[PDB]
Amino acid sequence: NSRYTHFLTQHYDAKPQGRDDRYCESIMRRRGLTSPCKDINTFIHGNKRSIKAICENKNGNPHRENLRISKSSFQVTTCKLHGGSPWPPCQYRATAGFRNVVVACENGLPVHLDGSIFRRP
Repeated sequence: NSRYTHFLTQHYDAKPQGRDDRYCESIMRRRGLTSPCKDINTFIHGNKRSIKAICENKNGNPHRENLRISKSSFQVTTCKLHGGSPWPPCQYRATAGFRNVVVACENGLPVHLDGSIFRRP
């Protein structure tokens, strides 16, 4: 459904190239997260099959109040907004990582990504 589809749009990029600052600034614009500029957004890479499986016990475990945490690790890239304005141009700093992720599932589909685990304040 629509929520799973939207999840894939702001949080999934199967095969990115260099996961650098330029990559971030480009995929953020591409996925329309630049008006206003999202403060931080993480993309998961890899195959969708593994992401959907986090909703089942095959690749996930219950987490906190109503989330699921993946068993396998995923390659990810977090784009963090740099600068004092929430309006384009949006400059982003990229951080490539590799760990498990936390999502919320709806009818067996990931519909939300808990991005808190990617922001080290």
